[PDB]
Amino acid sequence: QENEQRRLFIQKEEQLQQILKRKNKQAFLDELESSDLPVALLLAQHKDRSTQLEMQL
Amino acid sequence: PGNDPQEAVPSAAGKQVDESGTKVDEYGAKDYRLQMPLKDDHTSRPLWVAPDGHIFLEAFSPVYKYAQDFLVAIAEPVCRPTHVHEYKLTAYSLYAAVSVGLQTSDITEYLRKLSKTGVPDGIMQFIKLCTVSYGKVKLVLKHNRYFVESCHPDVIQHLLQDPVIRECRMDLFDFYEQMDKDEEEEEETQTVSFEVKQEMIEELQKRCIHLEYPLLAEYDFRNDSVNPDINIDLKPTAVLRPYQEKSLRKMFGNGRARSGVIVLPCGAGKSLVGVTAACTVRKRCLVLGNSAVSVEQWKAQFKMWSTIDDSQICR
Repeated sequence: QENEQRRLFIQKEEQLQQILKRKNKQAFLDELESSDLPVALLLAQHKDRSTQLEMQL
Repeated sequence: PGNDPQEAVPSAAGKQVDESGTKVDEYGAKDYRLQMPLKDDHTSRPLWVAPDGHIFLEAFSPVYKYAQDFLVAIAEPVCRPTHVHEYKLTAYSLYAAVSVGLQTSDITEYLRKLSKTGVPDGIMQFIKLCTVSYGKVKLVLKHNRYFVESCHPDVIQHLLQDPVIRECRMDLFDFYEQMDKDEEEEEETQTVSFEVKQEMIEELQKRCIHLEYPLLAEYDFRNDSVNPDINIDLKPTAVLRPYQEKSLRKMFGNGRARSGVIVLPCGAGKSLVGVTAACTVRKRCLVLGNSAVSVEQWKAQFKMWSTIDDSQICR
């Protein structure tokens, strides 16, 4: 049970980190599309460029 | 058609180039190229900024100032005549899109800082950042990942225009294999890279990429990972020389994805570095000879400095 539960916990963390990375930048993609950020060129696109590392952390 | 980046600027704004009367921005220079040389050093000498045509190189008391910039100031210059320890003329051209590790305003500052506020005519100004630095990586997923830049403030115009034109989107035996994928880091900062629009749209895209005010840098990620095959390269004791050792170092100062075009003088290691690029890069390469005259030659030093010949020869 345990090692199979362990390797599946490895397997889901693989699935965790991958599609997170795949979506949060895809979120960061359309973050610009249809909106030039809140009040500046850089602003929430920094805001989103800093929020997404603590989500993995 | 669709082949128009920024052509060389100066065409007007000057009448009887003996500007003994006007020289107005040169008067800004000639103030400080002349107010500065009093106590045994010049601390001046603006490279003799001339608005039309080109400007010069001082190169007669370079010491450290213009002797470092005997080379470095020459990036967009070309130094077309050569001389003795005197002045040295140049021309001016497209060579800022090569100089893309630096901003057109950053050089403009040092263009002023060399010139001791010897101020531009503006002619160069209206031709400084006409093409913002922008690359085109060809990343592992078979065509390209839609790389932008280290710097973000360019997608803001782009993604508000481009997708509304065209969208984008055993153990130890394998432990090191992800340690290589661990090395696939942030591309020096943030990358801002998007997903391939189906490989048949970039031709439709490139013609509109330049259409605003940007220009694109096609790359070649063919060295770390490559999905098709790799030929047998082999550099059999081909000791070479630092004129062309610098060359591929200019072709590769970055990672494994950047194309290259290098000028040599005549009779130089022409059939060497391409043969060096034939083998080091690990590609499946092509030579386009001028005539069969070239074709016999270029394989021959390839037959010399490569042992890749077992009917492995395609002329």
